[PDB]
Amino acid sequence: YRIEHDTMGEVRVPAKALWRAQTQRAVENFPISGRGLERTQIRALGLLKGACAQVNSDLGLLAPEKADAIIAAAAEIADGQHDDQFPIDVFQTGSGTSSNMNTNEVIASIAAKGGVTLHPNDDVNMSQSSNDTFPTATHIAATEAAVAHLIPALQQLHDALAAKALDWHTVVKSGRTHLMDAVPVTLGQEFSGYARQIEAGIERVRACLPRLGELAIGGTAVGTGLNAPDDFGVRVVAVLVAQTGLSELRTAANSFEAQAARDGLVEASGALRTIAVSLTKIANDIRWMGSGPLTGLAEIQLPDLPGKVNPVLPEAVTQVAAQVIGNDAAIAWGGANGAFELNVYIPMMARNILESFKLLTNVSRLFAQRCIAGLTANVEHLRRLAESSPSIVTPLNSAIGYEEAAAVAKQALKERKTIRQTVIDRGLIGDRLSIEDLDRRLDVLAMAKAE
Amino acid sequence: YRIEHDTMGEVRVPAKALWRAQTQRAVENFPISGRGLERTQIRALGLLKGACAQVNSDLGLLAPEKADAIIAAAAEIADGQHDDQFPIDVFQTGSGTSSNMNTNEVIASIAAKGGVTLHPNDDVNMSQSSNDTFPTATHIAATEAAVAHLIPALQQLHDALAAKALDWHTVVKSGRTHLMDAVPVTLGQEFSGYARQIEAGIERVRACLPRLGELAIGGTAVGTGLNAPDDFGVRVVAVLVAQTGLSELRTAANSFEAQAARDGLVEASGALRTIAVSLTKIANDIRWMGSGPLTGLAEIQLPDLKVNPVLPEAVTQVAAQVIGNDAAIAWGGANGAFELNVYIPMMARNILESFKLLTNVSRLFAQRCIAGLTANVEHLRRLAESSPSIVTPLNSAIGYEEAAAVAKQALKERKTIRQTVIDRGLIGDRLSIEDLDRRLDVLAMAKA
Amino acid sequence: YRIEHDTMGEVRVPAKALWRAQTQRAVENFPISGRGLERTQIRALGLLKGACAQVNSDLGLLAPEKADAIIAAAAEIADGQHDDQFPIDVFQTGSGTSSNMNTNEVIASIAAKGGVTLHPNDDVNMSQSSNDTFPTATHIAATEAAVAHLIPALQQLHDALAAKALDWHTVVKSGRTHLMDAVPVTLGQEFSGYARQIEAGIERVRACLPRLGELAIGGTAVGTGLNAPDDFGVRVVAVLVAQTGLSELRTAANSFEAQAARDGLVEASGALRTIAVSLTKIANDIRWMGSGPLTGLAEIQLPDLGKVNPVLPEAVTQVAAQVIGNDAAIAWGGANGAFELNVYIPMMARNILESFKLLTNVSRLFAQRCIAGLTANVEHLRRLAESSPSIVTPLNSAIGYEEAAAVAKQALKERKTIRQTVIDRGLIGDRLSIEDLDRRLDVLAMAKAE
Amino acid sequence: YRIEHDTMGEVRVPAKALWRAQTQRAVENFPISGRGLERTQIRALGLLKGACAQVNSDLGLLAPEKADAIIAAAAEIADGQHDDQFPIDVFQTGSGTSSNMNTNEVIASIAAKGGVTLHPNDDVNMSQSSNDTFPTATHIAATEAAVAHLIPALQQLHDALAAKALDWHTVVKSGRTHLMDAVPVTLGQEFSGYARQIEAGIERVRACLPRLGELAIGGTAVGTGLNAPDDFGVRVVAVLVAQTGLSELRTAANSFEAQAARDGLVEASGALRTIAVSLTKIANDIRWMGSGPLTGLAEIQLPDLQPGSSIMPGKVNPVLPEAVTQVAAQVIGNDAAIAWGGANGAFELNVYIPMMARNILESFKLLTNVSRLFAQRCIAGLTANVEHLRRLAESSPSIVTPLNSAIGYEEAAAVAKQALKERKTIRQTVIDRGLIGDRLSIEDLDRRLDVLAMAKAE
Ligand SMILES: COc1ccc(S(=O)(=O)N2CCCCCC2)cc1NC(=O)Cc1ccnc2ccccc12
Ligand SMILES: COc1ccc(S(=O)(=O)N2CCCCCC2)cc1NC(=O)Cc1ccnc2ccccc12
Ligand SMILES: [Mg+2]
Repeated sequence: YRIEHDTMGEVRVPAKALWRAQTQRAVENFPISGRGLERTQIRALGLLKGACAQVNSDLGLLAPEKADAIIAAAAEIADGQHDDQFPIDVFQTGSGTSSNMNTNEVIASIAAKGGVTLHPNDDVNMSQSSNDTFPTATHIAATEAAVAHLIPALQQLHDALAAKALDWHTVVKSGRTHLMDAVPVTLGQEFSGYARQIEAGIERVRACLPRLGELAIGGTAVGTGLNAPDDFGVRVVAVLVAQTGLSELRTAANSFEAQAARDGLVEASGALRTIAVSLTKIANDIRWMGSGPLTGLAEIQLPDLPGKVNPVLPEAVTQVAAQVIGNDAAIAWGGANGAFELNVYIPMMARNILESFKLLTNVSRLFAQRCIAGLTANVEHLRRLAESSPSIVTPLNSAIGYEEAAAVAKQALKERKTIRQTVIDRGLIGDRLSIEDLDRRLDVLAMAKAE
Repeated sequence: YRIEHDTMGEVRVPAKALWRAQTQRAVENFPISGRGLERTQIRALGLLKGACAQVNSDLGLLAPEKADAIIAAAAEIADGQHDDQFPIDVFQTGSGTSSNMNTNEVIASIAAKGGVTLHPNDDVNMSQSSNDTFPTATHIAATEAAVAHLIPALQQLHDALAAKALDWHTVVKSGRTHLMDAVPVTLGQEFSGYARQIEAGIERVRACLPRLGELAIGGTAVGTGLNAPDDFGVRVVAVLVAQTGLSELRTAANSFEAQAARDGLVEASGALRTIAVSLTKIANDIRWMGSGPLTGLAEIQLPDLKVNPVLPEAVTQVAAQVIGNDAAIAWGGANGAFELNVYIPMMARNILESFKLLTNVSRLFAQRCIAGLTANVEHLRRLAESSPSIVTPLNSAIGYEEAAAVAKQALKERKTIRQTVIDRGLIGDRLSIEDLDRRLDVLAMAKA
Repeated sequence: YRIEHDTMGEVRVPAKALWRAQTQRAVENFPISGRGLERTQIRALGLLKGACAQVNSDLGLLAPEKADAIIAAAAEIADGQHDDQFPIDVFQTGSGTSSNMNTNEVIASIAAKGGVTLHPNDDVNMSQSSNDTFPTATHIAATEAAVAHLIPALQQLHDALAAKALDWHTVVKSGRTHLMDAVPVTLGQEFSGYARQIEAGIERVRACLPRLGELAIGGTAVGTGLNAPDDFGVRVVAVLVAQTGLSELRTAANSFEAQAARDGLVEASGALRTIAVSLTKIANDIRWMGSGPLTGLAEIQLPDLGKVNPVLPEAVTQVAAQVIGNDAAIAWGGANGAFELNVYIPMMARNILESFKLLTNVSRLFAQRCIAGLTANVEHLRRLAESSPSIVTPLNSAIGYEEAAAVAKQALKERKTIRQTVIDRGLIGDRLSIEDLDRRLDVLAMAKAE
Repeated sequence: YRIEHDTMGEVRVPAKALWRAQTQRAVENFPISGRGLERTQIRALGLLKGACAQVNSDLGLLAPEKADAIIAAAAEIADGQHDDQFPIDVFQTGSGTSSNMNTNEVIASIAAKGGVTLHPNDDVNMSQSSNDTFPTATHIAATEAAVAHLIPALQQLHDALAAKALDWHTVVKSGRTHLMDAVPVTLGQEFSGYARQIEAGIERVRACLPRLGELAIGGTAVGTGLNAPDDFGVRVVAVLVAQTGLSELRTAANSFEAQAARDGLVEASGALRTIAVSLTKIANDIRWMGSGPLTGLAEIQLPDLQPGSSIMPGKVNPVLPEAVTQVAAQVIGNDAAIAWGGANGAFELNVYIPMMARNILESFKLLTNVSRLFAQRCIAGLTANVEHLRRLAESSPSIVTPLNSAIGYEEAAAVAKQALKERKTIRQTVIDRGLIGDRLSIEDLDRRLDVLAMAKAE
């Protein structure tokens, strides 16, 4: 160990650690979860520190030689070379002060290995506060997770569902309402519904981006911008947009709202919770369709990871959706509980919304590639059941009457025969209608209004 | 106390009741909450039945005499004349078929008084099913609630907050972070933040309208449109848009999605929940600002309705209810199966209540709390003059290094920056008292 | 349309209204939900005001003619004769002070009709504050809801599920795990599980009562009991227990915890939420078992209210969703108390009391009109169990796992029993007798029922 | 690296890995969260497999050389020696069968290093199925977390709050209702309330243990106990209780309920959620009481734990109350995910177990750790601003009521108005209006305005 210091005095730190006294106090203050910042959060903090140093350089506030050392150390952090140098718990001071200092101290220690002396606060934290930096890094990470990762994953799941919709366009089967047999549909129509739910999900994520991408940077301690250049925010956002290509990043509409609240994360979590609700419906329908092989619905076979495969990716999708619903409740609870100039639930809210992005992204790709793409339908079986259902006798009423239609339905179920065969067996052809009329009235694919 | 005849027996119905046997059976089946449809839901069922009869008449499927009687009866229901004729519990068959049949039977009874015989199913339910009607009426009610009621109420609250942000632009006070003393802000700056939260709320509601306004009508039992005209949904939506003025109403993008799921209600509830989160922070700050007046912050005075912050308490209680209703909505939303989501009556109750509560409490908060707030300007300035100061605004006068030495000694000796500058003998040609006092001015430090 | 004069001007009160000026101001201040107190709330406020007057009379603080007039008026409220005289929104001042004043005013007006002048504050609110009354009434209502109504309704459901468990003791059927076919169970064993879930639900409600029944009465404004007799709480609780028979009512263990927090409501909501979770699983299994009549599981038929929609499982799952939502609202109000008072009580009271009511009513309906009348497709269930690949494992020791796999594949392809498939493949002989085959494929023995 | 062979082909496994082909397939199948089982779950799986080997050896079903090798390997897992050998995602097959197989394979690999050959399924999984094991380990872990860790951590916080209640027995201050000035209380009475909340929290956790401690072991695939000895569950429970001292572990009341549902976890999460609600109120009151030091309430001072800002150098923040309120928010989220999974079981099996286990065990860990830190690093070192608190109580309009019987309610209200206008004590305002006369001596005023007596401290 080695001795390091802060406005509170002297602290023993691991001899080899790149962090300093404030990070070490945080390590001892918050042994709560045993988990620290994720890769995406560290990347975002590195991106922001490099952008701040660039702007401080461009305004002549920071010596070119200091700004270059910060930019080089922050690039190393952003690329993942120092992840083991971020040991602070998620459950830390609610501004994320502790992780901001962690980034500053690590950058100063990297710079010192290259013979440049940087102060963690005076130079690395120049024109910045914890109050504006940790929420900015959080919104960068969330905007990147939405745009670069979740929307493409959802687009892959949409396309896999839409491909099934087309492949199964004529795969007629009984409709089910209240779990009870109903008039015919096609598997393709049901898959077109699932596809729409995922396309609407993408629309919900895109709708939240104008507020999710709002950055607090430039507001400093309380939103007033004191101790920062009047244009710090716009210059830093411009640098981040050029480095990331995330045109969704923008300066906050109101600098006070951007620090006093995290309502953009709450809004975005609502979109993710809606996607979780959609995925639960899609996954539950698929596992029920694949149920059996004898005593279940036996409509489709899921690919193995026969018709005896356990629906393991529907189970992973429904467990992920439950987690997103829980995370969403935690996010809203933190979002509501800000006071005055600062919401002090940022580390917990960041943990939850970034996890929800990650789980939905990863499970959506797995579901698309390793379940949806490989589903096979019991086509002839589905059609036979549709042709054997009491639900399709209604179009006979005007020819044979209500009472005889009911007797046809009862006999078809009892003898396990089609409606067409039961109408013929009861001797109804000729007096009431012809074979041509029967085949028109009982065409289950036409009843599904597909071609 | 009349008697009616039904397939499994005789049904006893109150005499002034316009509902018939199916509704009476549902009354006996579901004695669960003792609460039925709200006025907004009844209105939407009447609007939908009038529009369907208008379209069936236009397509020549329904005789003009019968269509005119349904249209006139449906206009009375939509105008709130029959809010006592819908006795069925909210906790009913999950398609809302019971309430659909309730509407059909009340229209048939109204028409019989004007001397026309309508069959509840074959005439009033023509081209409709037991499954595309109640979700359509729900989305009509929810879209009307959002566009005609909630957004204007939020705009009233935004405008009241923004008016305070301007009045109090220069009312300097201490900033608080972590509940601890921080650098100065103005009361107007804080109110500008509240106003932005409500403006963003209006943006959040507007963003959900493309999906909230999707109607299932025309998809019939399973979404295929079997037993409806091919253009039923588009024609009914046009009639509803023309009669309501709600341009946000639209046909569903996908008729299967629109019946298998109620994702548009889950999305909209998310927007309402975000507004509840915003309102909680605004209401909590206002009650804390009004706290005391000896033991608290005593920053503002709330209008009296020692004043208890009763409208902040109503707002925070409403926000808790919207958070709970939002969890019920999502639970129902997730649990659809195959062609139909059977949680619609419960989802409808919860989202329509969340819209009503937010609309009503926002207008009350705006008119009876925000508009009448008074700032304790002298107290607030005394708090600003007790905030921490910084040395930066002295840099040009004493240089980076003396400033850093003022900062160090102020921290070590627990002194203000001002007193530390004086005690270090720095008042001279480089820095007068005037220049010290102008550089450290608390309203200047707030950067208004 | 009669007129009344307040401390702040003129107020019009409906003519047949028994409330007075302070209630009418609250009607004007809080037009939010359009829903006021439920009947259980109103009853409890009446019970509490009767007991307080009884105690104030016993201690010589209140003239007996006034106490008798309050006691008779509060009894009419407790009996549900004045449920239309409580017009204040649920979304009111968060102590419930407005509904407290509503009760005081209605009692004074009832007494006035009998010739007795009561001051709503000085007489009807004597020894009480604006902060210990409404939460006491809420805990009286919730405790009565739990003991008198929800536990008996859950016991009815338990007894119905248990009756079916016994009736279906030998009704063998395929088991399902992950929705896939598994080794045999009986419908009776599955119903015994549902019954246990409801019996555990009753245990959960019973376990919260020590804290649900704690009353704040006697704590006054901040919990110190200032301006009330030192023994007011134990006296009033004793009167409530003697009059109602609700032995679970008790004074609070800590008078400050009893007003600063509503943690007993949050605790009880958690028990109701667990019951909602259990009922969701029971109702979802029952509607799936009744799915069909052709393309579904077709294990059982639900009674009409093979083609009946499962309307009472839909009512039960909708109620469960409501109870989940209500539970989130309760916890949110619970967490947000400050210092000496939690000011979310009206909202918490609405949610907890609704959850009790919905679970009570739907549990009795589900027991009587769904569970009691279920019918099993007994021979169909046994045939499927006897035709499942899941039951070939007991053949392995006689014919080998490779030939057992061949039997399973052919039985499924030809829609035949495993037994018929073994005979059709000519496996009966010295390696396996017909009696040995019947013993190995005894699906009811595989279910291991009592 | 080192290759292996599965029923579906050839699997590459890391060289130092003790897991085998099935675990490697599960690693490839579920790259979802990148987080696997926690040490408490790994320990419970080890405890369970050792107990099962003990019982199978006792019934004569498993050869003693094989049982001893399983017991020795299972004790290494339960002792935390192999926490890097469980790489499968939380978000796996919903029975937890993948993690069950992980345990079997790791035990077989540990046994191989000692020259004993164990079949992961036929030996390490003997009398067990893919469905009664993981929920049993979950309930063992949750019961151990409740009894051995959470209840003691909550007792430490209770004792710290109760010690402050005693120290501040006479520290009078104004009460606050609706955030407005109220009649007097003592800081000790308020802390007595906080202590009761935590004591009630312990009562809520004990009240769930009769059902949290119920184990599914013995029920096999569907709860019937097919392919297990009839008394397997009681035998394994007897061994676990004897070895761990966890008296709360029991065989399920109904073997179907214990596999079809995870209602015991939903119940337990409700207790943890109630504790989170109580902790939120306590932590929020404490940070408000410590607010300022010049623009807030300044009722107490919290011990300084780290620099709070560089822009405002001496500013120190209520970081432990913030950690507590963030933990509480996490527990309320976790609680909603647990109830969602609990509700969604079907027929003989609830297939949300790995997700419910992650959430319930994290809630226990966060509450345990943050309770201890809050007791030791915040509550124990609080100091009260006694003279500030008393000054405000003695200046409160709320204390004029006891003057009514001497000078009348109208004159008392006049004293209140003047005192609040002129920033004086009530006592001084009474003197400054010349009311000391025939119905009120100076000692009689001091008796009526005794603010500590008005608080009515026991
Ligand atoms: C809901 O599942 C069902 C519903 C009804 C009926 S029925 O009796 O009314 N009937 C109609 C179909 C024609 C043959 C005679 C049986 C059967 C079934 N299931 C099956 O056939 C199960 C099944 C067994 C074997 N191979 C299969 C291959 C693919 C799919 C399912 C398979
Ligand atoms: C999951 O539902 C199934 C699963 C498998 C099979 S099977 O093809 O493998 N099969 C085995 C049963 C023996 C004759 C038919 C062949 C059928 C079925 N459903 C049915 O029989 C549907 C059915 C039709 C008519 N009457 C019924 C009366 C009660 C219940 C269900 C009925
Ligand atoms: Mg003060």
